[PDB]
Order: sequence, then structure tokens, then C-alpha cells
Amino acid sequence: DCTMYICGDSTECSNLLLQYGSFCTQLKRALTGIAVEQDKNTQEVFAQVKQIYKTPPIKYFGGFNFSQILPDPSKPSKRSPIEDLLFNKVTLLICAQKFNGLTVLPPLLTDEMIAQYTSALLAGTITSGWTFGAGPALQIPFPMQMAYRFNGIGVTQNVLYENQKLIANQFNSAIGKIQDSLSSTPSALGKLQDVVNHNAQALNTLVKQLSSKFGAISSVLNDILSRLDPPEAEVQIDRLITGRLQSLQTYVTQQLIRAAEIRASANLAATKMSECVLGQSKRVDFCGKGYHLMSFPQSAPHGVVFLHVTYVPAQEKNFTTA
Amino acid sequence: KIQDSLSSTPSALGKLQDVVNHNAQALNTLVKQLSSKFGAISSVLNDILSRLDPPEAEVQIDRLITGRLQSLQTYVTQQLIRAAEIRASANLAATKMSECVLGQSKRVDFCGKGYHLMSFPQSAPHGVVFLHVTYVPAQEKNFTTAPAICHDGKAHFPREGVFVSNGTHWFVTQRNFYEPQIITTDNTFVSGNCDVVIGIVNNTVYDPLQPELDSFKE
Amino acid sequence: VVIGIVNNTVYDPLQPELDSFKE
Amino acid sequence: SFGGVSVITPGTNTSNQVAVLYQGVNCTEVPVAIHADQLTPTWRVYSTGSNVFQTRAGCLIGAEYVNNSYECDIPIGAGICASYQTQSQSIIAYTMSLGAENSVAYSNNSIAIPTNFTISVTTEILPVSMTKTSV
Repeated sequence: DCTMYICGDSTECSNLLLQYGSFCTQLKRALTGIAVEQDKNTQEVFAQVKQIYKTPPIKYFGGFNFSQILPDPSKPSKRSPIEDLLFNKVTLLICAQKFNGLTVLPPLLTDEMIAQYTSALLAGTITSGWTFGAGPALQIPFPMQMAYRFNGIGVTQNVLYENQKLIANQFNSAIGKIQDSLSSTPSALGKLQDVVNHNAQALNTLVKQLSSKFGAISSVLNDILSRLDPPEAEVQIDRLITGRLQSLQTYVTQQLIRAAEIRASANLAATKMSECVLGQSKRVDFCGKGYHLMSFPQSAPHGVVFLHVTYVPAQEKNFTTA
Repeated sequence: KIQDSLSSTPSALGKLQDVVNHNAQALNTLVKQLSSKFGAISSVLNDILSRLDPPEAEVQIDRLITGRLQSLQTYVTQQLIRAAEIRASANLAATKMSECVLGQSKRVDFCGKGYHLMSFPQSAPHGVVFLHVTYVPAQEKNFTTAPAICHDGKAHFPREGVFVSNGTHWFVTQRNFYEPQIITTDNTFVSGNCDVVIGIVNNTVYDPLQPELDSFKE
Repeated sequence: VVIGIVNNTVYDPLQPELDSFKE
Repeated sequence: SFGGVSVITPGTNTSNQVAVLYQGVNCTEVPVAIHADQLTPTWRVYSTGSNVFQTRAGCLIGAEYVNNSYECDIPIGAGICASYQTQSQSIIAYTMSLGAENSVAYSNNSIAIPTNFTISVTTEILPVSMTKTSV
């Protein structure tokens, strides 16, 4: 809000501010555009399914334990343990002090709806495979889908059938270390924290900038009116309006660049969700190190987390070839 | 139906219209800013020069110069960001034209929803329009499957397809179009034993060579 | 024409089983 | 106790009713306790007059909640959307719907294979350039 930030709810200050034209209709449009862009960004990534599928009550997929990613009905919210661990690792007088005209708007999509979207994607990708990315979901047993996926990386499907129990045990053991590797290392979710830290620090600096003399008598309007008569107090205060407008311009100027920087990453995340999750990727080092097999998404505050299942050759043996 | 959809819906070409709409109101505001006094006696230079002497005119006209310089700087600052935003989309369009048009793309949901087949470009004012041709499966039908088949105490696997049955006889068919076929010794390959795979079924595999052979060899 | 070729024998499944019975 | 006001309206070519959203202020405050010769906005004819709904994104006046679900028409915030339809036409404020429920059937020895296909053509519009200028 320009009028309250620039002018201390006065009247002659507003009269002088009116002489600067549309230096705030321009400022009130960029922020609204940024907000609309932010609302569209999250919708473009998660809203990729026509309906909301739900997993069948029976959960026996041949030996693979998906309990760590499936929603937990015991909790008040339908959040998996991994999602709760992610949500508990990002922390969002000053917050109640920003009555100078700077507010924060709530996102259109509630977290309990992003959780529903993630659950729908998980159910679709665990029940139907990649067939639901083109049309409707199609039934297929999970071992058959995994054999199909091994058949896509140059390995005969008999390897899975002859090593099903071992592969299931390896997957169960591998998925059991992500929770420990997240609860132990606190810097894993370091990329998401900067997004809120920069936005808090910018507002803090903008608020602190208000207590500047800007080459005038004082930074308090009432103090400068109580000591000088209008004829040159009008000239003196003009410096304050000019300085505050110049300071307020830089905030939106930096926010415009940060919005584009966030949009690039949002587009990258949308591409990753469309390629690695809804199908199988042949691009090298795109859906993780090794040979990509499958992926599962998880919801994080102002972000998304992917889980890549890959294939890595073990111990070797040299030979003689012709 | 593309022509009907374009002629019926009046907001299909909304992305291109915003590009030309954002470049008009910017100039409109840049020219409307000339009526602001910027804390001076008047917004007309001739009026100031006709009402004041040079010693104070050289002070009164500096404020307008500074204000107009700032208003001109803001315009180019915003245009520089819009230029990069347009350039990113231009690069994306170039990549899409290189991939989807001049070949066939295996990337999921890159050149349309479904299985991409072809694409054609069409020119538009300050933009380009693509037409993606895809392939979407129609009505389906559930079946009963089995991972493998064991005839002579040996496991058999489908060379390309999946084993399928209607309830009475087993068949082999491809994965995207129902086409039952008789299981032979060339549609399947043998590997392993008859006690390792889970869910195998007992059945027989036809051999084309043996009947025609012993019929002729006798 | 090939460089580094080696000499060996390739088993033909047709020959033994379709000549022993054809005897 | 300053706040902020937003005007939710349908197309003026269609109707002539508006709904005012007081963002950041709970309903029990001035929104329902406006007084003459006491508040800055001159317009106060809306007053309380029932149809007062509390939302996590502020308090809005002039619409009545309905326990239904439709596609979001005019976003409000925190999962609430408003539109202009019937219940003799008023302004409603429902909750956004993600889609229709669909339970998938899973079995350990079942598969589905299509028998026919369908060819479809979809469009895609991408900007390539912007207007040049000089000053």
C-alpha cells in the first residue's frame, strides 16, 4: 500500500503524493501479476490428472512395501510419513509489526489438496503404470510392470522373475534409508529455505529503510510539521517522498527477477514430473544416476521432492572377446 | 473440427494477444506521465520559461528532467525483462520445431497428449501454432494373464508381448492392440527351470516343424 | 574381410534331431 | 484497525451485483460493525444484512455458502471460489473441486488390453517475438 508506507496517514502528504502521477498504479500491477503467476505455477505442476484415483484397500504388490509413501489415514491429514518429515523440516513480533502496508496473501491451493493430488498420482502410477498418461488407467500386475521396465534398458525380463524376492528386498532396504538420511542431515532441504529467507529479509530491509532522513530535517512527518510552517515544510518533505519511492522501486525490481528465476525451476519441475513419473526416460542423467526405472513425487512447502529408482551394475568380470 | 473450434471459441489465441496488449499500455503510461508536475510550478517548459527568470528557471526545470529520466529508465528496465521472457519461449518453440516436426519424439507429453505421430507448423502474428497428431487407445477389455508357461518342465517367456487367455485357451498378443495368436516355438524363448518363477501355469506349446516333418518323414 | 576374426563351430539344432529321426 | 477491500463481481454486461471481501480482518470486527460518519469508505449500504461468511483469507459480505463443488470460476484464496449462478440469481461461494472420484480395480492376475484406437489432433500456441521500439 503506497499511501500508508510513503505517508504517515496524513493528508497534505497525500496531496503532494498525488502530484507524482501513476507511480503506484504501475507498482500495484506488477505485484498482482507476480501473485497470479505464482498461483498458476503450482497448478501447472500438480494438476495433471483428470480424476482423483484411490488405492484399493488390499495392499500386496508382490513383495514391495509402499507404506512409506502411501497416505496415512491414522493422521488427521492424508500425509505419508515422508511428507510429514519434509513438512517438519521447513520453518516459516516482526510478523505482527508489518502494518505499514506490506501484507502476505494466502495461496489458492491448500496443502491438503496438494496431498490429494500426490496421492492420486501415486495410486495411478502404482496401479496402472504409464498407461494412464495417455488415456484411462489400465490394469497390470506390479511384477509384470517391473519386468516391462527392465525390458526397456536392455535386460531380459527373466532376470526379474528369477530374482523377484531379492529385488523386492533390495528396494525395501533402499527406501528405508531416505527417512534416516533426511532426519539426520539437516541441510538436505536447503534449497527450499532460501525461498522464504530471501522474501523475509527483503521485507525486513524495506521496513528498516523507513527510518532514514534522506537528507532532510527528520524522518518523522509529525516532527517536521510541528517545527516548520507550510511554505518550506512542503519543500522539505518532498525529499522523503522521492527517497521512499526510489527505495520502493528496487523491491519490485528485484521481485520481478526472482519471479522469473522461480518460474524457470517450476517449468523444469513440471517437465520432470511429466517425463520421469508418467513414463520411462531414456535421457542420460535426467531422472537420477544409472538406468531410470520409476519415480514417485512428494509434496514439500513451496516445492516438490522426487524419488528416483534406478539400476546400477554390481561387481564385474573381465573376459576375452571377438 | 480445428477450424470450427477456432471460429467458435473467441479466446483461443490469448497468449499472442497479451504480447501485443502489454506493449501498448506501456507506451500509453509513458506518454501520460508527461502531464505530471513532479513537484514543480507547471508541466509546460514554455510556461515556466515565460513566467520565471533564468536563475530560477534553471532550478524549476531540473525536477522535471529528473522525473522524466526516471520514468524513461523504468520503461527500459521492464522491457529488458520482457525481452528475456519472450526469448525463453522462442528457444522452447525452436526446440519443439526441431524435435516434433522433423522427426518422432519419444518424450512423454512433449508433442501432445498420447503417442506422438506427426506435427505441422502454422504461422501466426508474433507467434507460431503447432498441430499435433496423436494416438489414443479406445475401449478396452480385461483378461487373465500369467507370467510364464511351462511345457516340457521348462519355463517359457514371451519374446514380444504378454501371455493372455479368455478362460479356455491361452494366447500371446502385443501390448497395445488385441491380436490373439497361437503359442509356438518362435514366439517364445526358453530360459531357466520350472520351479523358480511365481505364478506359472501348465500348458503346451505348439511346434510347427514336428507335424509337417513326421507326416513327410514317414 | 573382418579384422580379428576367430575360428569356431556354430551348433545347428536342426541337424542332429532332424537327421537321427530321418534315418 | 485498517485492512483491505476487494470487489468480486461478474461481468457488468451480465449482472450488476458485487461482493466485498475484507481481507485480513475477522468478521466480528468493523466489517459487521460499521457506523455512519465513522469509516473512510463512503459506500456502506451493504452493511451486515446476513450472508456473512468467514474465510481464512478474510471476511466477505454479499455471498452465501453452498455445500456443493464446482470448477473454480473466480479465485478468492485458501481454497474458496465464487461464481454467479442460480441458488432469482445470486452470488455463491463454494469450495473448489479437484475432480470426480474414481476407484481403480487391482488384481494380481488381471490385465486390460485395448481393442480399438482413435486419432486426435490438438493445438499449441507459442509466442516467438515482441514489437520493436525506439525513443
